[PDB]
Amino acid sequence: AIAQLATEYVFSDFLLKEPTEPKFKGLRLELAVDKMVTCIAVGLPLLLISLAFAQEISIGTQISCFSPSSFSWRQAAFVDSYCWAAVQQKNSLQSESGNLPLWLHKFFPYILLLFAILLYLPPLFWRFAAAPHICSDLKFIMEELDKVYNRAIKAAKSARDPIVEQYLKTKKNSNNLIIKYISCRLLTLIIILLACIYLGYYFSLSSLSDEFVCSIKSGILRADSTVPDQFQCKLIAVGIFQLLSVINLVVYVLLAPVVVYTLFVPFRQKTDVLKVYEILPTFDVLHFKSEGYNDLSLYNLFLEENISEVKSYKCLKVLENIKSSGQGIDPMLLLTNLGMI
Amino acid sequence: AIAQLATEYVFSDFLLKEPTEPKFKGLRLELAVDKMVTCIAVGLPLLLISLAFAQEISIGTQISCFSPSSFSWRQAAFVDSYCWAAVQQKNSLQSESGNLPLWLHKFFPYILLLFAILLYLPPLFWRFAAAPHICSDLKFIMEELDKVYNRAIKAAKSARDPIVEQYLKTKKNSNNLIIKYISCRLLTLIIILLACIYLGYYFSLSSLSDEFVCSIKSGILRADSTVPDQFQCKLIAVGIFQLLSVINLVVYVLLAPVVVYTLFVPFRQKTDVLKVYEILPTFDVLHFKSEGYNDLSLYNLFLEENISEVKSYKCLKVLENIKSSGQGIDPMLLLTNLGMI
Amino acid sequence: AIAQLATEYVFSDFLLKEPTEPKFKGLRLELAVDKMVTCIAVGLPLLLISLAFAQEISIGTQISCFSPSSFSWRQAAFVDSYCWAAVQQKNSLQSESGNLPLWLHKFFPYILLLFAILLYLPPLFWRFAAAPHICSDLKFIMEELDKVYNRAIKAAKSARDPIVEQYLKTKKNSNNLIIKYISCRLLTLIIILLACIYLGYYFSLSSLSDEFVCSIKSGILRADSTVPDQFQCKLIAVGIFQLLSVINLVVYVLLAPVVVYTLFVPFRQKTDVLKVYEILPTFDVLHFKSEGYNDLSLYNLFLEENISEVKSYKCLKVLENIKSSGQGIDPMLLLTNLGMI
Amino acid sequence: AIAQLATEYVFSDFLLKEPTEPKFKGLRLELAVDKMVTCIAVGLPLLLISLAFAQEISIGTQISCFSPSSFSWRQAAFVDSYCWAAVQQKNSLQSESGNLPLWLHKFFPYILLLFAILLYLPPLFWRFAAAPHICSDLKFIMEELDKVYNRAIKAAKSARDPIVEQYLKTKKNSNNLIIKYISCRLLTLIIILLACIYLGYYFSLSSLSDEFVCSIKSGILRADSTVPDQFQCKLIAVGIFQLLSVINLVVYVLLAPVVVYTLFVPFRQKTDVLKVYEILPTFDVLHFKSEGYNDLSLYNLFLEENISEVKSYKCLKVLENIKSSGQGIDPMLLLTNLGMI
Ligand SMILES: CC(C)CCC[C@@H](C)[C@H]1CC[C@H]2[C@@H]3CC=C4C[C@@H](O)CC[C@]4(C)[C@H]3CC[C@]12C
Ligand SMILES: CC(C)CCC[C@@H](C)[C@H]1CC[C@H]2[C@@H]3CC=C4C[C@@H](O)CC[C@]4(C)[C@H]3CC[C@]12C
Ligand SMILES: CC(C)CCC[C@@H](C)[C@H]1CC[C@H]2[C@@H]3CC=C4C[C@@H](O)CC[C@]4(C)[C@H]3CC[C@]12C
Ligand SMILES: CC(C)CCC[C@@H](C)[C@H]1CC[C@H]2[C@@H]3CC=C4C[C@@H](O)CC[C@]4(C)[C@H]3CC[C@]12C
Ligand SMILES: CC(C)CCC[C@@H](C)[C@H]1CC[C@H]2[C@@H]3CC=C4C[C@@H](O)CC[C@]4(C)[C@H]3CC[C@]12C
Repeated sequence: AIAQLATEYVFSDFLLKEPTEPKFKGLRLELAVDKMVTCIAVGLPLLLISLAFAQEISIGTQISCFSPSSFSWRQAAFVDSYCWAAVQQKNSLQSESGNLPLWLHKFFPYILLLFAILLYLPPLFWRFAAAPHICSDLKFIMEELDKVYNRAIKAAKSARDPIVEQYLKTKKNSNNLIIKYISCRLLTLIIILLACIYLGYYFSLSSLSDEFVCSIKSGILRADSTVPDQFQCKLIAVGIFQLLSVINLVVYVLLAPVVVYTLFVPFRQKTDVLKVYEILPTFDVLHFKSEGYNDLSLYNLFLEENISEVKSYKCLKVLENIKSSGQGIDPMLLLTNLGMI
Repeated sequence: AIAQLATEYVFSDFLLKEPTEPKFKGLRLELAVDKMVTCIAVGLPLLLISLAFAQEISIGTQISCFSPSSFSWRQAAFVDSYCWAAVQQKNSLQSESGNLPLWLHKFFPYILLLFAILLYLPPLFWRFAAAPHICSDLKFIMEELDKVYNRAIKAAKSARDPIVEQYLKTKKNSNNLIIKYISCRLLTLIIILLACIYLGYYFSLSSLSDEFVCSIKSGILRADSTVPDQFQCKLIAVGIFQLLSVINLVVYVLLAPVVVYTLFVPFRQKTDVLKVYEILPTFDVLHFKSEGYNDLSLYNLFLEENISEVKSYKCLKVLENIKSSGQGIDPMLLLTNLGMI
Repeated sequence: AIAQLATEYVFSDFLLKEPTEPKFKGLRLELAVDKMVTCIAVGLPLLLISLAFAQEISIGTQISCFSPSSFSWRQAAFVDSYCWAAVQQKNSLQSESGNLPLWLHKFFPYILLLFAILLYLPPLFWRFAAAPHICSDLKFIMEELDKVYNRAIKAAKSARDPIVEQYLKTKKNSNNLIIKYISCRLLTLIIILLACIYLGYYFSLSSLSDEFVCSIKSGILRADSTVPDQFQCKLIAVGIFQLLSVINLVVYVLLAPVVVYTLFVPFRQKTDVLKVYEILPTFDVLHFKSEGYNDLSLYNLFLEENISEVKSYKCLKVLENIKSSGQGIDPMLLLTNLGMI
Repeated sequence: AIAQLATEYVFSDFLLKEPTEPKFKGLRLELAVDKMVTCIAVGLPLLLISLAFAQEISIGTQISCFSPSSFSWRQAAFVDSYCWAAVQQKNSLQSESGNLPLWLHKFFPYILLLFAILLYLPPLFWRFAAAPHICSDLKFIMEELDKVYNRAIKAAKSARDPIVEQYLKTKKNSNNLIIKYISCRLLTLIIILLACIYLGYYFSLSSLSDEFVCSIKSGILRADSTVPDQFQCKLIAVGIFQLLSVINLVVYVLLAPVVVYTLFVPFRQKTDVLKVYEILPTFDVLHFKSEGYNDLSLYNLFLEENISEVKSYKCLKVLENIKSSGQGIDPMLLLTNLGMI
């Protein structure tokens, strides 16, 4: 049913499943925009494949060939099957457009699924090659961040009564994690552009290329005179393929700019979460995180992403907002907060 | 079966699934009226698509073409398939109404599903872009609210024996959350109006536009004299489409006023929950929450929504009701309550 | 299978599913008679729809038209499909009863499902609009009730060795909850009466209205002389529809008095649970709950319903029964009970 | 459906299921590259088998034989069935290419599944023969490693206020675990090369080898003159087999170099995790793990793999990175860490 495909591929959490493992519990490891780009770019061709053969659009078989009236039911079935298998053998069939459109019309579902798989590959390589490293580092950085905030509030309360920073400075040096990231993004962009080219070509087909003339006259049927010289076959469901092909092309050409934008990782590093903790006195008062094609920018993005899960950040952010209001003071209201755990 | 679709799409919690995650446990993040508007506007076209092809309304195929009696079974099948695929190729078919109604009759399920997806998009953007921010803020505000009530009752009991307010004042300034909200609501309204226009057009079709004349005379069949010049084809299940189209149009034109009403976020801010805590002496005695196209109004709505889950509010509300009765006193009965946790 | 439908729709807890949420755990929020009225009034048309197309009653298609013997298999299929789609187009078909019975015979399942949905709507509005308010209030009232009993037994034991009442007095004033309740009940009664009228009309159809004469002579077939002027079509499964229609009408006309009886909410307030606690000295010795079209009567009904879950009520009730026996004394046996938790 | 196969065989965790047992919880026991090599090499032929008979590529039966028009429906069915069963009996059928291509065309799915099973066997032998030994040893080594780090930090803190090494030296001697490992890898490589040879042969078939002449003239039909001497049969879905055969060959010839690379187990031992603990004073300052076709190299690889799960390693690694930054000192920041458990 058309509605079941809808549920399964848009309304269900298809490819939105969190890692079924206690190792990554609430850690994202994939920027939300990357997750949605992958979800669209991969699930859309699958949904389109499923729609192209929905029982309420499909009339029946994919090919029909109009045998003579003298032919029995089984002879007509033979003609259909032979011509279907003969879209490959170029000698038997004669079409105005050529054989390549016939190939493309027969194997449209396979090509769309191939594009889905190729678009799924780079996210897989990211999830299996570079995800655990950043998961461990980000989790450790968040724990140390919490410890730093605890030290600051403990010092403030005691007055009333930077290992993580250096690790960040270290990550500022290496660029393994960023070349991996932009390589997956670049491959996604390349595959999306190749898919756009292919779909634009396919939609541009003559729309009469689904009609080809086929001849079952190889072998001993060559001498058979009860068999006409050639049959008029038509590939049903090519119009559906071309309509779905233009839909896919529209979505992919809208999606490509998003991938290109993600390609600029430093530009996206904005709304510095580190600034909030920099407001705290104990932590060094510097952003110390921007302006480079280095793993530090990646870690900044992933910190902005997974930073909402730590309650210490939440408290410090609301304190910074009150500072924007500018009514009280940071240490007094922080001691009033009482949000250590 | 018709009853299975009924269960699945009205009696099951379809699109009423709470977030399967410990991050949002009992926090709504979507106003009930918005949830029901989305549920209707999205599930209704899906239920209608499923009904239009229920096995007890569907007679069989979607098209039938009345080949000559001389035609064999397979030749008639060829005619049906060719004309079905030929509702796209405008040269072959000749209809009194035109080709656009034929296109619309073939692809009615796809268009309804497209409307379902487009109506599902704005709630998705809300759930993924702006939901976590408000979830964290609302949860923190409720925790701080409980702490304020605990301080008030502790002071009262001790006599017997405003960080959250400033955060609210801060939210009164920014308008990111409200422009996001009214943008999703406005897109929902725009898509619903476009869908109403389309369905009103479709239901207005001639009801004889499902009869078209089709001609399988391209290619080598042009010289074929055993093939009549043209066939009388009829698109079955167009009457069902038009009946379901008017049902959908009725529901959507009833739904549009609800969306417009939700568009006025300040007007909906009523029955101030903040007033109850304002009755408490320790908290500032002011509503300090109304009258603006600012994130404060949104937070007021979401507070009214998720406010029942905190037991402290429940106790203070029953105390306010007793005040409406006006028998005892607030602090004495509050100390009698003993509802700290 | 007929037995699977039986299990699913009578023997399973269909629409008897308790709220899958920790917010309402054991709280009913719907009077048992209302639950059964909704279950019947909604599930019966669905079960009837499923039965009308059970594989052991259905002979095959829904319509058959008796084409001439000269017609091929596919021409006969065209005739069936055309006439099926032509029960809408009034110009083609000529029936003795009219076109409205033909419409009604084709769309009987849809009309029954429409009635099921309309009857499901008022319980949905109750469950989503007014259920949480009463859930919170009733739960709080029960907790306070338990606290009052604990205070009474503690005072009695100490001798050996009314916030909830005022909240009840407050609820005696407002009438929002009761107008909502009687509005849902009144809409259920109105829809049930409209459904009874429709089913009584439908069962009164001529029983020969399923035979109509149909003519496939529009378009180019008008000039076709191999096509007879008109065909004798018959809508199979109309007798089944009418039999199931009278079954549904019988059940609904038996159900309407039950809805009317529920409409008198004060009359149903009986066997005062408050009287038991009134027997206790510490609580005020008054029922203080009856005789009004006010939310207090609703709360009385829901208290009588959800009152069995509190063990304190159970103990006090057995003490009251012993008082009916009149052997010992209330405080002594209450202290002997030892049922604080 | 083509999309269901996609989900099941690429997007689901097919053969990525962690051991459903509390014995191995988070221990990998299979290097990630080996896991992906097995997953590809085994799941690809299964996905290809499922695709070759997808309902949207399959026209119908696998063979059709073009009986005379005089033949009834059942006689034609007999011809199809006889020739299908007669691709084995070499006497009846006469083909230009020979009988071996006919055998190969009939049993292509079975051969692909045979390759899948043979490629699944070596990982099974590894999982059942040698996995528990290394699981127990690695887990014990990690526990002892943690104890060594705890002793070092305890000594450092006390100043402020090698059983696992010898087991490693012992493992440096035996070579049972490494000959088992390279034997499974070598069998995987051998089977992959044999499969590549077979698929390259199969794709090189004449593409007209699917047309064979078949004769139902054994037994009493020999004297039957109503039966023609021979029939023209065609094996449909051979073009699909050859296309999928070249896809499989491409993937396997890309996969073989990966297996060969895994075959060099010492070369892969890189980024010594032991070096980090060697930086600690209490542990012996030596890698003492490299350069041999001995079980020590295997244990090094598996240690690098399962080493992220121990938090002690994480702390020591970030300390080593800070040493790379060279700001503070190892013992002071280690005592500051406070990551014993
Ligand atoms: C990502 C964006 C740029 C994609 C836009 C679609 C492009 C790639 C499409 C749309 C129209 C297409 C062209 C239409 C017709 C022809 C003529 C043919 O003999 C060769 C291919 C060629 C030249 C196509 C190449 C691809 C094409 C240019
Ligand atoms: C949301 C509300 C306003 C929707 C009401 C339905 C409207 C949009 C429908 C109902 C009748 C429809 C009209 C019926 C007939 C025609 C004539 C045709 O040649 C052009 C379209 C046009 C002019 C339609 C436009 C859309 C229409 C006006
Ligand atoms: C979803 C949105 C786009 C729907 C908008 C309404 C669509 C479905 C309908 C409503 C009225 C329709 C128009 C009515 C009449 C004509 C004149 C004709 O000579 C060309 C098509 C054209 C111009 C139609 C195009 C499609 C149209 C605009
Ligand atoms: C709830 C109770 C009262 C329902 C009882 C069934 C009633 C509503 C049924 C039973 C018989 C029915 C009548 C039978 C025949 C006709 C004649 C027709 O030309 C108009 C409708 C009319 C007049 C029907 C109206 C509805 C009807 C009166
Ligand atoms: C792993 C790599 C090397 C695989 C490459 C494919 C190889 C094995 C394939 C491709 C072409 C194939 C050849 C094509 C044609 C013939 C002629 C035939 O009479 C005997 C087999 C023989 C000689 C095939 C042997 C296998 C072959 C050489």
